[PDB]
Amino acid sequence: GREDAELLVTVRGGRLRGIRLKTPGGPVSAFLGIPFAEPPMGPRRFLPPEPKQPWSGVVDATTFQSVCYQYVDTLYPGFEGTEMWNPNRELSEDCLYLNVWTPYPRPTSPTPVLVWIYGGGFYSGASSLDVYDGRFLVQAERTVLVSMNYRVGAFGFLALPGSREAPGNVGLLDQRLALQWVQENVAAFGGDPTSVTLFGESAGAASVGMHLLSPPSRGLFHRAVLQSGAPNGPWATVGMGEARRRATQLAHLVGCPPTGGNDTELVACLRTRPAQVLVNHEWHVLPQESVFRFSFVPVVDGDFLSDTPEALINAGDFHGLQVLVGVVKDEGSYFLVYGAPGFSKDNESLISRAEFLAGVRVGVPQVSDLAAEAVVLHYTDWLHPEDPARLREALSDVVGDHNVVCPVAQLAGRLAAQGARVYAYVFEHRASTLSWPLWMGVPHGYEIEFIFGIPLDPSRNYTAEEKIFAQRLMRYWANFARTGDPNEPRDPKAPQWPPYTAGAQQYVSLDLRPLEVRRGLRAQACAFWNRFLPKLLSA
Amino acid sequence: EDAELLVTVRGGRLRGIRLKTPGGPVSAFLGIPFAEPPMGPRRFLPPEPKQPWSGVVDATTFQSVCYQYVDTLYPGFEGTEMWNPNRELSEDCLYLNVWTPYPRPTSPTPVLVWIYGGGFYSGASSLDVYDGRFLVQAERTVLVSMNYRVGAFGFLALPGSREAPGNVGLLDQRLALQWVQENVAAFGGDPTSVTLFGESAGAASVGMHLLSPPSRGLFHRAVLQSGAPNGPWATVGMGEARRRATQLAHLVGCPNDTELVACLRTRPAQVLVNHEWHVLPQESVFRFSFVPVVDGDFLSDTPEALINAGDFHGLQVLVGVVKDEGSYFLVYGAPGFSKDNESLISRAEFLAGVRVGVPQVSDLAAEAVVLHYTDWLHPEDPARLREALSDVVGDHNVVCPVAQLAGRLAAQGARVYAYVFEHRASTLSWPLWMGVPHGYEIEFIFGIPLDPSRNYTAEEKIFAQRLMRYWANFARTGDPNEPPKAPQWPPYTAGAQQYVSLDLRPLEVRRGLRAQACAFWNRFLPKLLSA
Ligand SMILES: *[C@@H]1O[C@H](CO[C@@H]2O[C@@H](C)[C@@H](O)[C@@H](O)[C@@H]2O)[C@@H](O[C@@H]2O[C@H](CO)[C@@H](O)[C@H](O)[C@H]2NC(C)=O)[C@H](O)[C@H]1NC(C)=O
Ligand SMILES: *[C@@H]1O[C@H](CO[C@@H]2O[C@@H](C)[C@@H](O)[C@@H](O)[C@@H]2O)[C@@H](O[C@@H]2O[C@H](CO)[C@@H](O)[C@H](O)[C@H]2NC(C)=O)[C@H](O)[C@H]1NC(C)=O
Ligand SMILES: NC(=O)c1cc[n+](COC[n+]2ccccc2/C=N/O)cc1
Ligand SMILES: NC(=O)c1cc[n+](COC[n+]2ccccc2/C=N/O)cc1
Ligand SMILES: *[C@@H]1O[C@H](CO)[C@@H](O)[C@H](O)[C@H]1NC(C)=O
Ligand SMILES: *[P@](C)(=O)O[C@H](C)C(C)(C)C
Ligand SMILES: *[P@](C)(=O)O[C@H](C)C(C)(C)C
Repeated sequence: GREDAELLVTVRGGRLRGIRLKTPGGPVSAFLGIPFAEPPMGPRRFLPPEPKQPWSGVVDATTFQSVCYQYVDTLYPGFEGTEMWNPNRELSEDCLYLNVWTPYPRPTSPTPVLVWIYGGGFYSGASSLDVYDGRFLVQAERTVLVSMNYRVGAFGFLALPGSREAPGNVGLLDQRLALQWVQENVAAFGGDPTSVTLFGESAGAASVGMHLLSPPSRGLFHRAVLQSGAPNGPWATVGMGEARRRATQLAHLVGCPPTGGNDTELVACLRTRPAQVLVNHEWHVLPQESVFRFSFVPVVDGDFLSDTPEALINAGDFHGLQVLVGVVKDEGSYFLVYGAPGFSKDNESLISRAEFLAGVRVGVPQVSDLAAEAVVLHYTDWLHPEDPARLREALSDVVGDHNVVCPVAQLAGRLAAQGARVYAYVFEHRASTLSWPLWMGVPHGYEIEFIFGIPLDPSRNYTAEEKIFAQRLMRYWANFARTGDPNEPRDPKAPQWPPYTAGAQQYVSLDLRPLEVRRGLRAQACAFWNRFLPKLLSA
Repeated sequence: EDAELLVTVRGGRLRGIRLKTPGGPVSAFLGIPFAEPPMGPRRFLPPEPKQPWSGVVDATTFQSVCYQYVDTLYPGFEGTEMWNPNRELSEDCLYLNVWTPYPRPTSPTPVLVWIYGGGFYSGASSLDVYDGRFLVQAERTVLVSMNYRVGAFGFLALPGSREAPGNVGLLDQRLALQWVQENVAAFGGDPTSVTLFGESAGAASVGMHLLSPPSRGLFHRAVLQSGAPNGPWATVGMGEARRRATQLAHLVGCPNDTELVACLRTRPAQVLVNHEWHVLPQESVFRFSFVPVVDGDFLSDTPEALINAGDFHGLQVLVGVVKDEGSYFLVYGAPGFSKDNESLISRAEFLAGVRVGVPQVSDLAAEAVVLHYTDWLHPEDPARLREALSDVVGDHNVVCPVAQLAGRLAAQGARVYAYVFEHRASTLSWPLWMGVPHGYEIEFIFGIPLDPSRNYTAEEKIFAQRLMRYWANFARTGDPNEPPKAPQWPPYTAGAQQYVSLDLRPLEVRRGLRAQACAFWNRFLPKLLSA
């Protein structure tokens, strides 16, 4: 024969050829590596994305395109638990491509669209990672799934505020441009541009929240899912002057200029540097040795973010909005092996009291001694001030509460109070295949594989109940995408997932057991982080 | 004539009185003068030793109560009147009391010295609840208690002035302790075995004698009940003492320290009492206008500083608290509280209550209190707020200062025994929501339940006897414990933090005197106020 028409689609820019993916449940059509911007190369480094200019002929969207230039983790080389996050395509600045999965055959009526935004501290990540494989969600729940690559590290987020040549936030604009692409083009794949649900994890979740808070993005989607991240986390944004300080120190460390001066001259010198040279020096600009702190991140400069995310969260009217938010059970453990004294994946990490107090300064960097003392007060058990196992769990809680749990809780409660229907979860199942040690519990990032249905992959060795569990979670996420309500339409018997409200603060546990409702996302701890500590930092 | 009731002490001769108890008689010598009356020109001055007398002093009845405010919040209510003066008020009040077995012991008997509480503004040794006859009969100790000057009369200070140097009420206690050293042997008491015990301001007083070298050679062991000398209420700085004494003068029509004290000395005692409470810098509970002053003399440094620097090897102390130290105080100022309803307060009242119960701190410090004591799963529940604010007041003022004293003394060489008193008296007239309130272990320590004319249960009498035995064991040996079989009371240490609960059940050993809450008060909040 000839050509597969289901695999042929015309978008505003030109024609595309896709590929038919086998899944355990049947075929899916995948359009992988669709260009959506001009390559941000050479003179276009650090600049906002330019829309992809139209093309003649057929573009093959048949495999994932390159990973945006980024650091590659070397802490445990060859270890599955870290390698799963590392680039699985070649690094290149030529990386602004998105992916579309759709049912085979293409839907007749408009189908709601899930749009994935990966995390990775804004310095890493890619849409090609095996655990963001969209084929299982699309087959199981008959949605359209979109994911995009966006620039990370200095390439996405180096900012010399006020400058035209490095305005900052261009990685967020990469995401915005892809969302505009979804609006203009998703119907051609059978998706509904009036039913678009963003969802992302860690920095992706923070990205999702920033699109909520930036009006030009807010009009591009209808619902949001924020997994283990929030735009108000202490790591997710930086002020203008500290952004400038980091950009300036980065340039200085790579010989630009031959410090400060003309912004045009400085960025021009930065543009002559090999991408890898920039990546090799990114961590050097951090004010102190820390965990959960990233050099180049969204900048609060009045443009993309008119105010800080907390301010915008407090001031916002969120009627008409449904949001699904949540955390894993042990948000903090993963980060401790990257700098906290006494921690390793390869032993029990039974730290001393002196190591705990040292880790508090690593986990809560750039706060006053008084503030550090307030942290030690809350997280020490004063009947057991020096018990190693309790100190290990307490430091894990410090990092997790500070960076994920309490930012998410503050977002959830404010949105609920101000007119949004919110649903909250804690993900509590520890995968049978997890390669991290037992003391880390359910670490940051390890709900994703279940949301995407990865246990359905024959090549993998999950249990049959984990496959049931994944199917349950895919159904929740897609129910929320379709209706703004994760609850399965007309099915009593099966326990209900209640909305999260600022008063009752109800959420559900996600594990192999049926839904269990509980109260308070670490309420006592998050009162310290969200109500008291900010007052101390003022005074 | 009963020769057992005739005693000669250094200043002359005394006639006592035989008292009855359900266990037999006791000899009592009540109203023994130990100082010259601190009247007229001697007001605000250190006490002077009583000059010798001829004849026989009548020592058969309690002497006058030192001038003091009389509580009026619930007139005629038993729970308040039991602390009010039960003899006439007079500045001529420096008398002490000796209770002794009958017949008087003929070999040296260990001595307990009782120092009453009352916020340094009130109290008397004549109160029914301090009646020494049951302890002396049951445990065969000599018991001494003294009256000391309270309020402005005892503690008004213009620091550096000699007309009103301050702390003279503490000097009243010291003089009585000197009197015990010189004269207790004439009653069968052993001056080499003197145990001080006291409650609230009396416990703070005990601790202060621990920390003042001239008092320290006058006793051997110490018992601190529901009080400590490092309590935020127990001492006052020089500048604030001078401000308070200066505002009292103005409030009573008086204008140089000499001319100021002179004018104060012309005023009827009741006039000073009437304005006493108005020199406090803000509306509060558990704060008292005229208290011991830190001025380098009696206390060479703050009690906190003195506690941290001290070598306490060879010291044994018994310390403890009641289950609900804060509840009693909430009806004297906390919005929404009353003994006559459930005191189910609002979140708003709770927050207002925090500034009453933790007065004179920054808003940030108050915020920190509100954070620690809010249940953020139930931020507005009235019952929890009532209990939380009682915890705030009780932890801040009693529990955590006592916990701090205990841990520092233990880690610096002392042998410490700690208790929580958890029995609610079947006769208690305060409401159920107050639990076991401040002060209501005393009647059990003094064996009042043994009084047949009172309405205690059979087990309550046995309980009182256990308590009297612990206390007198501690006085005799530095150790409240008895031969084994019975559950043992272990020493409190900074690490293990062990204490026993005292109730109708056998001793139960537990860990931590509100260690989580007391870390806040003892470790974090000082750092906050520094910044
Ligand atoms: C647990 O491991 C940490 C991390 O050390 C690494 O992993 C270990 C399994 C072992 O192979 C070490 O050699 C590795 O370097 C241990 O803390 C380190 O200790 C070494 C030497 O004592 C020191 O040079 C490092 O700086 C330490 N790392 C820190 C402080 O982050 C820790 O002692 C181990 N705990 C045990 C064995 O109980
Ligand atoms: C519980 O009582 C307090 C105390 O109020 C007094 O005692 C009561 C038993 C009753 O006799 C009241 O009339 C007395 O005023 C109540 O708090 C008072 O509330 C009134 C308003 O009615 C207010 O004007 C007073 O200022 C309040 N006093 C204080 C000290 O805050 C409280 O409302 C009662 N709780 C109830 C009724 O649930
Ligand atoms: N040399 C650098 O630019 C650099 C960049 C990022 N990090 C972050 O460290 C790794 N890490 C730290 C914490 C959690 C995950 C990971 C894995 N990233 O691939 C270190 C150095
Ligand atoms: N001399 C006075 O004017 C005066 C007024 C009030 N008080 C204290 O009475 C309140 N009170 C009485 C008994 C027990 C506790 C309390 C509260 N303390 O903060 C003492 C003196
Ligand atoms: C930087 O230098 C370029 C090169 O001539 C010039 O055009 C530009 O105006 C300069 N910018 C500033 C802010 O001085
Ligand atoms: P978040 C800090 O953006 O990223 C975590 C580490 C990851 C699992 C890589 C997405
Ligand atoms: P404390 C503050 O001295 O309390 C006294 C002893 C009482 C009258 C019992 C409240």
